[PDB]
Amino acid sequence: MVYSYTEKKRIRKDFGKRPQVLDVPYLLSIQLDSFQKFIEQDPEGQYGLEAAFRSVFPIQSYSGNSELQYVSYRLGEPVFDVQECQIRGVTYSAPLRVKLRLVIYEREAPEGTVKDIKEQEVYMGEIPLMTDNGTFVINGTERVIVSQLHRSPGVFFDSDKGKTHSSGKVLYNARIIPYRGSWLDFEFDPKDNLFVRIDRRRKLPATIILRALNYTTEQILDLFFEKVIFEIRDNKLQMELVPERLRGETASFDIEANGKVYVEKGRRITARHIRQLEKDDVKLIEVPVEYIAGKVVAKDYIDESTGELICAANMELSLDLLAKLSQSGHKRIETLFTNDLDHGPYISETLRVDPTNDRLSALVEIYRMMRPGEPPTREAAESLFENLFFSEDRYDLSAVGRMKFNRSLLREEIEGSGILSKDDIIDVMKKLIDIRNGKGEVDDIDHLGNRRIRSVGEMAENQFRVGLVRVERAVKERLSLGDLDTLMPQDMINAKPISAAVKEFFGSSQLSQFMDQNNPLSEITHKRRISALGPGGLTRERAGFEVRDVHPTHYGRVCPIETPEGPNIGLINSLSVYAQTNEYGFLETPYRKVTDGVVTDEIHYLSAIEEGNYVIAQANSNLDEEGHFVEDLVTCRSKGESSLFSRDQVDYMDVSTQQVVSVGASLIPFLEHDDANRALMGANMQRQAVPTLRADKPLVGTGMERAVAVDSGVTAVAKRGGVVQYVDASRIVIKVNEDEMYPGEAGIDIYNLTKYTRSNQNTCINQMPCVSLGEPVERGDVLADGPSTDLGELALGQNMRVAFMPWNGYNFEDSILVSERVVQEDRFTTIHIQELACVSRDTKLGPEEITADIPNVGEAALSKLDESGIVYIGAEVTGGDILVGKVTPKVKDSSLRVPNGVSGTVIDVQVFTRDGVEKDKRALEIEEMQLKQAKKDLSEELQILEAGLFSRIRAVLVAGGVEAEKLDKLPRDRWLELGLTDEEKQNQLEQLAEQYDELKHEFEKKLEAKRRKITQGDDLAPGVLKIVKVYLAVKRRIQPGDKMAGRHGNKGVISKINPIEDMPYDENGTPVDIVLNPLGVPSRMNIGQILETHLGMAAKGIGDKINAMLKQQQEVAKLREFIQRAYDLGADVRQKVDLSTFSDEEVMRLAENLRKGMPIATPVFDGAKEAEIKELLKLGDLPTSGQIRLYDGRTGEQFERPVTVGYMYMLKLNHLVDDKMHARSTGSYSLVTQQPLGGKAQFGGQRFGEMEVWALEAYGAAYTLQEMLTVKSDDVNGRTKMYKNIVDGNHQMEPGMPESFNVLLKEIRSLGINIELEDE
Amino acid sequence: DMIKGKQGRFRQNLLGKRVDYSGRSVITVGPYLRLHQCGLPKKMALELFKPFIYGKLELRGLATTIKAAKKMVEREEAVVWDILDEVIREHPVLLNRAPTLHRLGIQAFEPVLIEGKAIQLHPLVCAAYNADFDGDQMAVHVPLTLEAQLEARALMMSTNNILSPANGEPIIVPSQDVVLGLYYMTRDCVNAKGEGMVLTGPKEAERLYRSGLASLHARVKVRITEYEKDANGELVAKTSLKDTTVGRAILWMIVPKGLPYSIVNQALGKKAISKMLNTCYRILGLKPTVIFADQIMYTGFAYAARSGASVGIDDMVIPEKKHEIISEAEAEVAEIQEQFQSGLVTAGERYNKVIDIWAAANDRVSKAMMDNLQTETVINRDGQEEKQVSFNSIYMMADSGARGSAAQIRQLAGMRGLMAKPDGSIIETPITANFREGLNVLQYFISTHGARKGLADTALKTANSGYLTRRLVDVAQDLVVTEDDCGTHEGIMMTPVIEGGDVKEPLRDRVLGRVTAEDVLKPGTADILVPRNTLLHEQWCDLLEENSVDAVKVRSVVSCDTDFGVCAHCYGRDLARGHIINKGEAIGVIAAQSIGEPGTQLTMRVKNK
DNA sequence: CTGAATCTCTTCCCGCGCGCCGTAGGAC
DNA sequence: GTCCTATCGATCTTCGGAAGAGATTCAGA
RNA sequence: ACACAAACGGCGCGCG
Ligand SMILES: [Mg+2]
Ligand SMILES: [Zn+2]
Repeated sequence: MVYSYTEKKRIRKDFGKRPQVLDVPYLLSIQLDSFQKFIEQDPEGQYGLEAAFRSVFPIQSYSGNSELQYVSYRLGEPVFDVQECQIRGVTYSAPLRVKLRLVIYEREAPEGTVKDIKEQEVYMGEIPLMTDNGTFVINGTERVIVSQLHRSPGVFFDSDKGKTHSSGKVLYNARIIPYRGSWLDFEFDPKDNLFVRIDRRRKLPATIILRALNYTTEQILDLFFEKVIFEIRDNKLQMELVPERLRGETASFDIEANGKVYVEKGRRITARHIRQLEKDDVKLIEVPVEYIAGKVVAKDYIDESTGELICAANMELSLDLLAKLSQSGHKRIETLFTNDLDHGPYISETLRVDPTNDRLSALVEIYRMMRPGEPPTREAAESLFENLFFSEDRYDLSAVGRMKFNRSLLREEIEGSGILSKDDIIDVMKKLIDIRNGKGEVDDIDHLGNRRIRSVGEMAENQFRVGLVRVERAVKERLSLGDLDTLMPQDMINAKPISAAVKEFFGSSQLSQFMDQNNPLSEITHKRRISALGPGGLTRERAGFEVRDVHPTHYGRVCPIETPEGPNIGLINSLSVYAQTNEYGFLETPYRKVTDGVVTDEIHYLSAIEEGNYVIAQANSNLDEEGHFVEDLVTCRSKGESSLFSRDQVDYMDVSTQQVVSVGASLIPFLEHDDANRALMGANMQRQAVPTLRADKPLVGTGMERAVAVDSGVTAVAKRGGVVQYVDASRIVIKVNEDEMYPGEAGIDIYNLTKYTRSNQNTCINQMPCVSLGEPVERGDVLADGPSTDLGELALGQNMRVAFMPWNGYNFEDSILVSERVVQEDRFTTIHIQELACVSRDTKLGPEEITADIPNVGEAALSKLDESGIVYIGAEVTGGDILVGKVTPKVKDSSLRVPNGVSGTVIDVQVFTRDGVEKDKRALEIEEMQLKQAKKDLSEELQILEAGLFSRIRAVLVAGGVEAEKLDKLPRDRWLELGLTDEEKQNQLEQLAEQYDELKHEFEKKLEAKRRKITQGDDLAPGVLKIVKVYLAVKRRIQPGDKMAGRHGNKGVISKINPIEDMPYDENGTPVDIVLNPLGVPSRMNIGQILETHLGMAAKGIGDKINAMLKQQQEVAKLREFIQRAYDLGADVRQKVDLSTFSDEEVMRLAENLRKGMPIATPVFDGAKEAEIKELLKLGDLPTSGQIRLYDGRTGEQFERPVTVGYMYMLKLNHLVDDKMHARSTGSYSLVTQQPLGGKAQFGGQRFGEMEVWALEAYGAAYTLQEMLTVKSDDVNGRTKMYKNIVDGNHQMEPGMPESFNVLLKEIRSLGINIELEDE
Repeated sequence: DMIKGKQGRFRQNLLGKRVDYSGRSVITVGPYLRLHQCGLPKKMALELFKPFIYGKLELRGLATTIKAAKKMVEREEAVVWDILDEVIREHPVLLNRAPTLHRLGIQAFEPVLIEGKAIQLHPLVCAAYNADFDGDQMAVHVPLTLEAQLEARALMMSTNNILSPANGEPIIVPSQDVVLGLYYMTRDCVNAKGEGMVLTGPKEAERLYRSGLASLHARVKVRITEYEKDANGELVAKTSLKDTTVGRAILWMIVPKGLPYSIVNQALGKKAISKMLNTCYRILGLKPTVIFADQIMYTGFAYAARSGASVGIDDMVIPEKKHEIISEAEAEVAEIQEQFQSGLVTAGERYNKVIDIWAAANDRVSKAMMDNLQTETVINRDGQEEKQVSFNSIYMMADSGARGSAAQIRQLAGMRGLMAKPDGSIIETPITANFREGLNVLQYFISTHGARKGLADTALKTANSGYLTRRLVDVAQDLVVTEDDCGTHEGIMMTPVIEGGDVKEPLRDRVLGRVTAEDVLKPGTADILVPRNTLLHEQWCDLLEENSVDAVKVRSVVSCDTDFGVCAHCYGRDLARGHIINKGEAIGVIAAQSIGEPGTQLTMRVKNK
């Protein structure tokens, strides 16, 4: 095995066994594909803006036989780059511009064009470009749009249990949910009659639609009911028996034929009886005529002998009616075949309920219901009815919707119209009847197959279409009104509505998230998050336990563990590591195929509905390297149920054991040993983690560290195969191999590192180099580390030295003990950045200005400001120190000062102004400075570009115009001066000079464009016409009360800092960094943490022994033998390394990196086993048990028997105490109610909760309570008097009267109620 | 809208409101603190008492005016701290967790000043508060006036509230760590260093252990003195020799007088400590109890550290029978499935027989696993070997009752066992794997159903229960004890719940603290054993159960004839005071809260002679 | 005047931390 | 551009839930 | 003149 230069510096030891085939797929695939699919001007009519337009357009007006017709669009480049846009604090939007044809066809003639004009590229649009990392930049903001899980467009079938009208009955429900438009629902009444309702409107009989669909009663019965027949055959009306229908019947009379009786009154009928009956030609039997009367007629009938019609379909029979139809001369009477359970009369039942008879009545009736209290009109009814379900503009089923629908009806053909049709309704209706008759099965809404995922691209398009609809109303009227001979399209359509719709959607939609930029892992998990909420979804309270609980289909698709705490439980979900989405939007996962006897490397993606058919073995199942399972049978899930199956009796296998979890869980090693509850906690806490200044790496890893860092995009990547030549810790530039050097290209790539900048959660994101000049890099190699990363390895926290034991109660409960060494060692020191900005107002008493001439303020603060009234960069400030010296007339210190209770250093100034505003010295220098920085980058880029351009000139100078003795001393622009004709050398000089001028022009125009952009002001909000932004940096150590977490769900707050002497220490004189409460382990059942600490301890020992040799001058041979033996240790591990090849130089480099401790990988469900751990400990310098004796640092005596000592990876959560502790003695009060202000941002007071009053009430204390509300909350008079009394030392209160009570009285009195206080 | 509902004035402002002189902080545990004390950060303290500080400054005359005083405070000068200490010298303070469960949820403390920013809490008290230090915040309020200060000190002060009001039982029972250390200390070792000597008393016992010449739980003979309080309460001493382990003798030194040595001459789990402390208080009263608790707390931490009661993976011994029983059970299950294939049994019978096979298999694993761990110690004693209860870390933690249960160890060491879908149907194959060895993917996936369900139930339950309590408090609030006697001679009769055959509760516990409605008929006939309205406190209840009583008639609050309230005699004993209630107390809120807290713990998802 | 099968305005733990964000139409 | 001025109320992405008691209401008795 | 200071209502995400 061989490794890259980046890989070949910390070759993480691995213990995974399974040689998985499929790599980890690119994480952000879903988002990027979603938007790419949406944004492209795809010529094909499906999806994207093009599809939306084709749905809408052409748009026409009856008025003049005139329309405007669609042509494809153009997309403009953004006004600013990401950072300029971010810096300016606006949305990173691109403009939309389209072509359309506006026409006027001729009247009174075949509709040829009187006039048609194609639009001059009308523009109306501003949409945010998906940023490189898949995020969207909003005004001064970066946002992530989560993917929504919603009920798929399709036909559903459902039944109720126990809720069935209290009757103990079964009620069946069928629903049609279009991709867009009206809902349609069918229901079985407790009285067994079938009813329909639209958009949850009032109950109606289904039969009404059938008439609306222009079907007569007999046609309806023919569609729904099979016939049973009687005929005059030599005597009264013999029945046309089909014996199979006697299934489960008991005869009420003799059933006989061919001189043989098969059944008699009271005798059951069975299949073997039936076989004789039909085989013996029983096709006619004279049932006793009363049995005929029991049936219901299947048709209306005439008395053709008199031209009269007296008989009604659905009419129940009687003996006289038999005479009447026989009197009419009918040879036959047709009746509806039915059984009390096999064939129900539900349609006939409905027919009795139905008052409507004709299509006129149906159309009128339905219209009336849809249009309560409104004038009916036959064509109006029809047109309305058409809108209901037969026009895309009001009812539409997407391609997936139709496909889903056809699948439900068991159609082998999946395609179909987006609108409904009579047959489709009939099939659905029949299915519900089939279910009622006990020959159908209900769906599971929770089953994934019924559920589909929406992404940014899909949702945006729908939002975009909505805006067009609002355009439709405007344009249509205008087109109707317009003269059309001088009006042009830009007049007909105005941007404002469309822009707002998308604009407001991004900023306001629940699914638009202010990104949790906390740390790299936080972003990525946050970005691949699935939510059930939002429109078309459920709501955080309306969710039964069943939906919240994990479903079997979720396996390998939705991580069961990641769901966050609280009401979000089960509502918010994350994709699996190997998750993929079907073209239909179905979440799909890959599987390997059991090809005959051998599992094979072919991979196929399945949705749950596919998986139900097959049987799939567990990923970790053994196999013989040919594919045959080592065991002749294996554990597999067939229909989700777990059972064992034979080799070649199984069908599929799971590609990877890690396939079940999401990345967030994946980082947890030894997860297989730990209880879910703690595991869930660990996953959420990961994103809670905050970076550390001295971050190095995780010791006990899982194998996701490289992948997560790369896909996160926070780290820099080698876009081309190249070698490095520069370093400034601000930029990196790469010289690229010729094979990737392009013919008219520089041959070099430069990158600019992002430096200290506040995150969405007020944390710095500065990148750092990890390379040197002249160092080679493959394409895709890691160029620069970012927060919580090293060598492109995800590194959230620190590897601590820890032991488990009680310690004088200071670590009781989750309490965590800490040593003064760790803080001195800087492990968990962290940096925070805060932004403070000030605006100048158009105050009516005179506008504001920034000045150093602040009224009456002390000199010292003024000294901190410059003469511009602005604090200097690099200054150190504390609460109350002046930052911005803004003032108001009538002059006044309307200035910005440091928030109380905070201290920090000052690094930023960004100044903005409206048009027509003058600048200050500070802004001018900064603006000019930035200009210069851009110029410098351009010059250096130019320097290489011209250097490559010079290379072309110098190369030919080797052979033509040879002047090597003075080659470049004849200036490289003077090289043209050679007095030559079209000779080879001159042609190069003359033509490349033009390119040399163009190159010069490009930098000039780029330079001019850059500074022009930098020069211009901004379109600030009204009432203010200059803004200043200031950033402040805070460095934070660890204090008691800070929240700390271990990956294995072991969260706790630290409360102590000890003189290093106190800590327990080993016989080798080494104290521990941390001590943890042991009793939590059995309570939490997360033993895996102990496995981590044991393994990490062994990992540290390997590094230590390495360090000793490197600390010594041991020869490379010792190093070679030691390390190689280290890696080769273990069971049939998948990993290998060939250290001998690495030149003995990278060995030192690699070895040096190792001396900190051995980095190890641990697949989520294929980690190392104990026996391997024991060997490593033996290879280390510790007993196989891992426990060690220790000595009290206070007394020097030994603790009783060995204890657990180990190295563990520990994380800091972004909840440190100082950011939460708050206290207020006195402060302002709210206007609407004199009670104190609330919260920390404002100097608000704590709320005495309602329940806590009850607790107070429980005790007999009353004076306290009286004081609580009167003095401390709601009495201006008393509290003020109280204030004085305290200064007077009386500590006495006057009773007073709560002011808010007066407010209530006023409001009540403001009602129609008279309310008073009674003296007596 | 401003009036009605949750957002209305009633809830928004009236029945709950923001209050000045308040603060919130993150919690921490201070072992050094005495029960009545609490530690708070200087930063909050400096703010909270500014009006007090100004008064002292102007009383000092150092501040010419309020603004000058405020100006000096900005300095945070040494003198400010001196005055702040003087001001805070005894001023009580209020600390409450949120949401409060009951009146115990809020209690008063005396403050001590801290340099950091967290608020420090005594470990024994926090348990009553239900505080978990995984990041819990807490809110603080200061009583201003003379009346409030006395109110806070008299009632809310922690020393007053050792007894639960829902049940007259100590809520102070020690922590997991404190109890375990004592449990380890009180255990005995068959043979140990320094074993077999005779000691005059604890004084030399401590010295001998401190010198390391004898082990803590080594067996030893000791001379000891103990006190009995006479028929009136006069405490007189007796001296005797005992055979014991050393740790017991040293712990006895902490025990105050008047308590028999026998109670401590045994391994002390949370069970023993619970009743020992409870009985101790009743025998000796409150004042010795509170100081007794602190010494218990201090000692437990100290020797828990010395014990080095760590836990390691090696500690989790796995029975070899686990594989044997699993393989044995699997064979039988295969027979059942085959017999179903033979048609010899229905699917349901096939299914339920299999789970029964698993149930037996799991239990046999529990037998092997549990029996081995406790049995795991063979030791030599002057030659020859003997068996004793194991000193295993895991066994001690569960056996002591400090944390966990037999189920936890059974999962970890035995098998995670049978498991069910969200529907409650048991998967026809249990989770045969333990945790010491990792689960298989499907097994782990199966477990996810149960875990989430538990979380799901908790989430909605906690929301549903609160809305219930609100209903309770409103209706209950009106009732107040105002009368001494209502006059009734009537009452209800009490019995032990006799269900599932014989009793499932003792009549002793229920009749306790009530008052008779009629004189108790003595065993026999016509003789009366107790007066008709006797406060049925402990001894009489013991006296009654000593007799052949089956049921007794007692007055009740419902029978109480009081107007606009309740009479004390109908209510009888107060849970939080032992003696009869003081007039003028609103019991209704107490009852409501008493029910409210435990409700959260519910779920929303012939035989003998 | 009896009968359900019909019928709609109450309620949905207590507190805390950021972030964003609020009438339409017009002298041209 | 600034600043004035009069209503405010239809058709579009809607439905996304459900326990419990006073009218009004279905079937005769 | 010896004195006020910057919250009204929603939404999302997290917290015990
Ligand atoms: Mg907690
Ligand atoms: Zn009474």
